[PDB]
Amino acid sequence: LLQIQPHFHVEVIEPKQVYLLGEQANHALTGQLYCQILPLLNGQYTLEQIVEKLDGEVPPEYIDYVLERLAEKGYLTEAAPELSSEVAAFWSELGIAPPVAAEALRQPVTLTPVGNISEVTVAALTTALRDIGISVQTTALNVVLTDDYLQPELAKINKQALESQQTWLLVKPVGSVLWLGPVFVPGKTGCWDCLAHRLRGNREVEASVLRQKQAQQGCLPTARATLPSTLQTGLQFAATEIAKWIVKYHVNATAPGTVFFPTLDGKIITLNHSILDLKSHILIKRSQCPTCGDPKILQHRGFEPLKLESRPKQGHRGTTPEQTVQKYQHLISPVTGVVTELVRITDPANPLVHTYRAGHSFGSATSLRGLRNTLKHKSSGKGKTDSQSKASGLCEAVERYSGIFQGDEPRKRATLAELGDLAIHPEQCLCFSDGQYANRETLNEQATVAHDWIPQRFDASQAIEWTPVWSLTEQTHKYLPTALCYYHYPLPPEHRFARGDSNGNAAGNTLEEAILQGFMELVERDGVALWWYNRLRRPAVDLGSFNEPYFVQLQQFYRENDRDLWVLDLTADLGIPAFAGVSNRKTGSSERLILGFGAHLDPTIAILRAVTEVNQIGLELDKVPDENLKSDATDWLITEKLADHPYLLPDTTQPLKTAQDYPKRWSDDIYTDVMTCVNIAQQAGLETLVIDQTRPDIGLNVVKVTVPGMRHFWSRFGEGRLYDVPVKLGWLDEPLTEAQMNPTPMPF
Amino acid sequence: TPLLQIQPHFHVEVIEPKQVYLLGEQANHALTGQLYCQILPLLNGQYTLEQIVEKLDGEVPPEYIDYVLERLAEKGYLTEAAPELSSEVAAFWSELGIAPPVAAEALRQPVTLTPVGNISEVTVAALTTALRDIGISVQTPTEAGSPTALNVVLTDDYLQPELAKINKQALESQQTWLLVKPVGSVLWLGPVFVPGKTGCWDCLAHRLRGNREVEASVLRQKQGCLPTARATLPSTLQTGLQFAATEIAKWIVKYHVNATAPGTVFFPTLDGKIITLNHSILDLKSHILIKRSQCPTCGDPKILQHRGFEPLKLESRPKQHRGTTPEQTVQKYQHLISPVTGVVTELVRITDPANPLVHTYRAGHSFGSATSLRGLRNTLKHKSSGKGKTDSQSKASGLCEAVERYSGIFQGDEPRKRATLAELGDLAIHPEQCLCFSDGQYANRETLNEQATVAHDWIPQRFDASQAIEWTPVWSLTEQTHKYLPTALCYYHYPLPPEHRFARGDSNGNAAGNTLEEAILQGFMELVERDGVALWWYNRLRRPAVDLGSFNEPYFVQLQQFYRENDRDLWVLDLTADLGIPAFAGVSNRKTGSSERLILGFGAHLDPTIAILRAVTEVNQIGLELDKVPDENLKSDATDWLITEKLADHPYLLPDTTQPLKTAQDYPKRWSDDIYTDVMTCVNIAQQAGLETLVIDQTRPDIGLNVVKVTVPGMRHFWSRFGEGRLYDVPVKLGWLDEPLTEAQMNPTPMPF
Amino acid sequence: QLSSQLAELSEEALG
Amino acid sequence: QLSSQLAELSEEAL
Ligand SMILES: Nc1ncnc2c1ncn2[C@@H]1O[C@H](COP(=O)(O)OP(=O)(O)O)[C@@H](O)[C@H]1O
Ligand SMILES: Nc1ncnc2c1ncn2[C@@H]1O[C@H](COP(=O)(O)OP(=O)(O)O)[C@@H](O)[C@H]1O
Ligand SMILES: [Mg+2]
Ligand SMILES: [Mg+2]
Ligand SMILES: [Mg+2]
Ligand SMILES: [Mg+2]
Ligand SMILES: [Mg+2]
Ligand SMILES: [Mg+2]
Ligand SMILES: [Zn+2]
Ligand SMILES: [Zn+2]
Repeated sequence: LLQIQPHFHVEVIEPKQVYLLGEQANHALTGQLYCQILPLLNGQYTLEQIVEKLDGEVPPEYIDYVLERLAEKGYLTEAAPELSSEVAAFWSELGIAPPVAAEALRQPVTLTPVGNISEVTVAALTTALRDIGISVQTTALNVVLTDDYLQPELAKINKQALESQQTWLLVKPVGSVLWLGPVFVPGKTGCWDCLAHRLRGNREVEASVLRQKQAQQGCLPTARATLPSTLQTGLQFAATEIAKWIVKYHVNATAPGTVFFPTLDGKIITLNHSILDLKSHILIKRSQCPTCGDPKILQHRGFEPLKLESRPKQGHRGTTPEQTVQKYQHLISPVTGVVTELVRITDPANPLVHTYRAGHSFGSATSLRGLRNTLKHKSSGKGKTDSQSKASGLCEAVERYSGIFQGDEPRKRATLAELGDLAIHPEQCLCFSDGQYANRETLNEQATVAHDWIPQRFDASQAIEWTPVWSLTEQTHKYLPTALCYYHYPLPPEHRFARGDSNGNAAGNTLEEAILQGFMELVERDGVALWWYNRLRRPAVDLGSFNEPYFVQLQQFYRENDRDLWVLDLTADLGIPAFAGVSNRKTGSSERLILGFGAHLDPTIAILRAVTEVNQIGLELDKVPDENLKSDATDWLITEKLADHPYLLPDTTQPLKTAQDYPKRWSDDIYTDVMTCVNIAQQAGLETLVIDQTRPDIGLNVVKVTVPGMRHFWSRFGEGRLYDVPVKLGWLDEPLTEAQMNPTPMPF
Repeated sequence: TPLLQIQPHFHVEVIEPKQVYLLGEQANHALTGQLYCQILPLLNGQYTLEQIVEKLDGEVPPEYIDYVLERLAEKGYLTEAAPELSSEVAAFWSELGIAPPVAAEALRQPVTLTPVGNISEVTVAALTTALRDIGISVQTPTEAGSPTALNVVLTDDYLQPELAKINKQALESQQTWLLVKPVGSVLWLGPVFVPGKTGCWDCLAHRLRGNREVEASVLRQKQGCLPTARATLPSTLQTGLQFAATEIAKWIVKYHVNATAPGTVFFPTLDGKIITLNHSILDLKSHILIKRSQCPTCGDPKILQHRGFEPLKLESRPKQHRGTTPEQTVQKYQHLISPVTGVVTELVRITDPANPLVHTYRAGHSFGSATSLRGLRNTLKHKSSGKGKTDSQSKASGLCEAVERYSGIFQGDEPRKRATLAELGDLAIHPEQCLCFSDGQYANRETLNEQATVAHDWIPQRFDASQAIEWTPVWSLTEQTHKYLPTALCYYHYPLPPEHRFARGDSNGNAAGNTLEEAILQGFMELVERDGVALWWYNRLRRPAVDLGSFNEPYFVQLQQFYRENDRDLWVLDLTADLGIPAFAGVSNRKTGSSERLILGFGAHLDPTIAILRAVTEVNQIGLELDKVPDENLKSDATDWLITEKLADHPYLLPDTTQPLKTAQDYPKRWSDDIYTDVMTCVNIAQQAGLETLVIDQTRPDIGLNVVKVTVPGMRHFWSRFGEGRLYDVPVKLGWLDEPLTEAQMNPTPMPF
Repeated sequence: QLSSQLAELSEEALG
Repeated sequence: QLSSQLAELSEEAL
């Protein structure tokens, strides 16, 4: 018996039209014949028992032509006496014929509770499945019910799924947030461990609580908030997705392709019952997954040479910030992602100030103190425009993640002796003075600033892990200790010789884009170090001399917001443009001295980076009262004054720096720019080293550039450039002593 | 003897020396203190204060215990336990910040269920069961029954005519009620209607009717609502009813805590919100219901009537052009994007984000009254669109055009007065002063309309001045008083009798803006744009090109190169006429290919840089995405023009090398930093040319975004309207022609775009 | 030779 | 002046 698609409502509008009105699509048929024949295409008539009721009005030959034309256009379908009128309309609406669906749902399923899921809950899901024509065997699909996605029993299920090639679905229907999915398809989707790697990083407080717990000698039960309605909502919701998967699976095993409606394969759906929000989270299959992939990928890549190539430019990056955001948006997810969120912190009405918050990163905390020290350090976006600030925030968040030690990084155990000339002593990079090391504990105990932490002396007699790094200058591999190359590398309590920092770390759309930025960050910090700790008087910059209105407009904005803004030149022996933005509050309780830095071959971009960093740090803080200030730079912001720090304001003894004071040395190619920088460094006696931190499951390129000898802008007073460069440039006639270096640490 | 407990949604983890962690699914907390580690394990719900004091009679004394609990209580960690609630249910409510004994009391409030349309009685019974399982009791409603905290209405469609009656009783009875549609492939959930606070069902219906143009057109043709709820699994039904049960519970609890203590509850509920859960695909959308101030049912439908006859408050709007950023504009009006409760269907970028030179959006179109399948597809086309030098600008452009087009539509509450041309006398403006159709055009209108290739060249019937008609007050900025135009000219789709259809409301001069003066300025510039195009196009004038390398704008040059790289040439023509306000035409042809795809775009502004920018981004908007479509699959108006017409057929499209290139200095600077000063500059420039400038404020209070139609009688549309006036006269006044053209010598090719 | 009744038959998706 | 264990009491959202 013949019928038009059961999900269509039929309304005849007589002379030439009949409309097919659906909930998600509407169609229109034109022709008087349609008006005559369609009313009898409701399922209540045969090709036989039709002609008997309209012959003498429409020939059998005309009917066939119409009942053929509706076929190869897709309006005709068969019935299935097995399905209700309602169910059949559901599958036809997805573009699946009723009888096939009935055949698909015939396929059985298995349910497996894990964790604390009761059998009454299992029985409820069974009932939900019955009701839609799906039986449970006591398979094509295994359904696992959990109270938490990090339940250790899932690791075993996952390994068995992989060896058995069993496709399975995860669901958490208890708690105030429903988790639904993914459907794992071995050799196609990621595995549970691909997911678990993300979850473990995104559960920082839970992770540290467990550490704190174990130290006192897999997950904790937080799924406590459940209504019988939210439970039923999740089970019933899952039954629908189970049916959709089975039906899609049944048809594609036959006509692969051809069925395109979305399923939970490679996706996790979260439905927050408390606040009412539904989000879709994409699971990335990690090629370096130790369970379903090859964990040796980063090891192998690290010991092979670095291959750079031409990168034409199209503000000297090779792609738009809109595009970078677009292809890496999927990383934004507290569940499957690496970036917790990406929020515009500043007022959209303001066209000059754009700062984003990109919140979440993780570590290693074993105490409440360190746990709130983590969680406090947020990734932030910086920009002249909203789009650039967005990309900045997103990419920094992925930058910080990629630098975190996972345990698969390229490494080999050795002493400094048995590596010889290839190995770089950590002291060449850290540059702490002998006096600082000697008075470690006393000095560290006296804090105003945590990042000034003095590590234990490196003990060359100890075997350590060394990471291979590519030298762009000498075109061969060198070695840094792994502890310097990545964040949160675990060291023995009695050989804590380093804490991996972020200086020279950078993300980019390509490797050479990232390397260029990383290098410039090093010149920036080195420039600040020379200026800050020698307390040099520097010339200001005439911001009107650059063909960039933004600078002086921003100055005017600061002016209207109780502030002065000025920029100092920090350009040193490498000759690369580098600057410090400085601003003080004119009224209020405190001066709130704030600083921002930038360096770039293009001085306009360098200044722009500096001034937008001032926006990033200081302006949101002017919002919050002195008493409410919990920022790391609190004491500085409240108590310190411009009068007691003359090296902050411009030297009126020197002329204003202008655009013409900065020679152009950038090209049309980012690769060339990188090779220009490395040679500049080489002429200054410095070696440029790169470690590629790019993670395959992330994609966005991340590196750490290291130039041993170049100074960090933290309080590190070992011999070297900090003392010598200012004299080489004539800024000082004789070097300062260690005891003459700025006793006030750079607080940002 | 009440039981004390740390709120049960927290898992308590004591880390023995000085720490205890409160781990929750949606928030985590840490308490520091010897005493906390000591006392917390006794706050699990099994203990009264009395019991804890003796349980700890060893070390901690009573007054210390008291101080600890006060602190926990004041910071919101401690609460009374509700014996009648399971730990899991109490946890759900404590996580929403509700004390479990308060939640338990709120849940005792009875509710009523009411089916409408074809909702079954077992469906009603299932929801009843769902509610009962979470502690909520159900009663049956009656026509004059005592009030309840919530009436839940289950429908198969949100435009079921019976909802109008329910809505009327609810407003008079001050009854709060909920709508839900648990049948069909898309669950609709909400809103909760609160009479006096939220919008009414009529507020919603007014949006729904509009966003269902297929349904509406079928209904018009047929001569209410129709179904479409066929597709239902028993799992999707139950998903919808259980979901509804949760939101019902959350509403009644919220309502209980705000009866006393207003504003102490934060968590979202379905008040003024609709949730759609598409079951077939997977997607969840929240749709904001705006309470319409001019609602015929719950509001004052005579606002716009009153406002029309009030004078126009214009004031200084400093530019920081336009008064705000496009990102602010978008944010403030994002909520208007919704195919259910909104006025714009969608807002999507169509162009490649990797391209930093081209930014076009399509904003989903609204509706017209169409009585035919012909009418549908036409009023289903003409999507609103955005264009920009940047992504944010194009986004704002698309959104604001969509709201602009909606705000111009005749709803039936617009300022009107029934009168003849005579009774109003000189305040009245004859419609022919605006239309400017020729006498010949009117006489032969029926044949000409039948032979016309282009729809917008429709010649209306003549205006019978003897007929009483509806005139709409318009503000004259030149004379600072009210004039009158026929309502049929001031708004879209104003219905006229078939024997007296003397006008169709057009879009010329219509504009939106963050302020009135912003919208007026843009509207005015649109008028000079079309006038300029009309002069050039229909006189087929040869115009000089523009040296785009003389404006200090790198974008023009970059775009030309981008065109060169994508099989096109791009140039600009000067259309600046007697008003001296710079106006331009961007023109571009394909090199190679089957057809030349002649495309063009226009723009006018006080700032010639912006004018060229408008023109050239419009050619981007119209053409670039059309190029990749082959001639066969080309749709839309102008297809004939695109495939057939060549540059050799229209030499007035390319610049005449007889004249020098227009440079930046050829355009005197006449714009300020005040938008208001700029419009008063425009009103006076027009007045100098002997032209009056009128304004009709089309701003709808439920929309917010200002929308106007600016009308300057005499200025030409770029449509084929060949009545006497500027079309013939301006070119000779400027020395562009030695003699006027006759009507018969006007360009026989209608301007395609 | 096709009957006009059969020829005027068109089908389209409004959306 | 407040006793140490009373004074050390603190709470915070993480
Ligand atoms: N448009 C972009 N494309 C790719 N990466 C970017 C982009 N903008 C910024 N980043 C990256 O994001 C991080 C933050 O950038 P930025 O805020 O400019 O510098 P920093 O935070 O070092 O002062 C850097 O690693 C940078 O390389
Ligand atoms: N940034 C903005 N803020 C408010 N309204 C805008 C903005 N940009 C464009 N619009 C409005 O959106 C509509 C479309 O703008 P645009 O595409 O620039 O002009 P047109 O479509 O008339 O050529 C116009 O009514 C305009 O006033
Ligand atoms: Mg940063
Ligand atoms: Mg950085
Ligand atoms: Mg920085
Ligand atoms: Mg437009
Ligand atoms: Mg317009
Ligand atoms: Mg336009
Ligand atoms: Zn895996
Ligand atoms: Zn209303």
